[PDB]
Amino acid sequence: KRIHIVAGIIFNSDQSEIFITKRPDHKGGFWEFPGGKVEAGESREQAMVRELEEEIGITVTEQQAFQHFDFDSLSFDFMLVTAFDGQPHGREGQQGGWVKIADLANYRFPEANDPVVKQVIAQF
Repeated sequence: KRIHIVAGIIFNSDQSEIFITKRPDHKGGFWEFPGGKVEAGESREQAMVRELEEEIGITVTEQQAFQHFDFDSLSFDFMLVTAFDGQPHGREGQQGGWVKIADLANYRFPEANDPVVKQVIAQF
């Protein structure tokens, strides 16, 4: 049985910074691209837009698939979020950082996100 995860690289207007979040150490301890599970009556894109509402307070208006990752069954779709309304905040009690792309390397991410962290960095 499958589960499907969407997650977001939330970009500022210059695309020099991304918004990144850390959950109350529920059970690990790491920063992550905000997201959640896609529900049975919605598309990926739909789920991500909704999730960034719940998670972070923004209304997504522009996004684009960035990278997909599969694991043995577990489906991960990362998108680019380039325009939104609202300004993002930790709406669910999490830590939120606006972090210079330069500096992204500086933070601890679960291994799942590492290739995405590096792709963001490579795509300056």
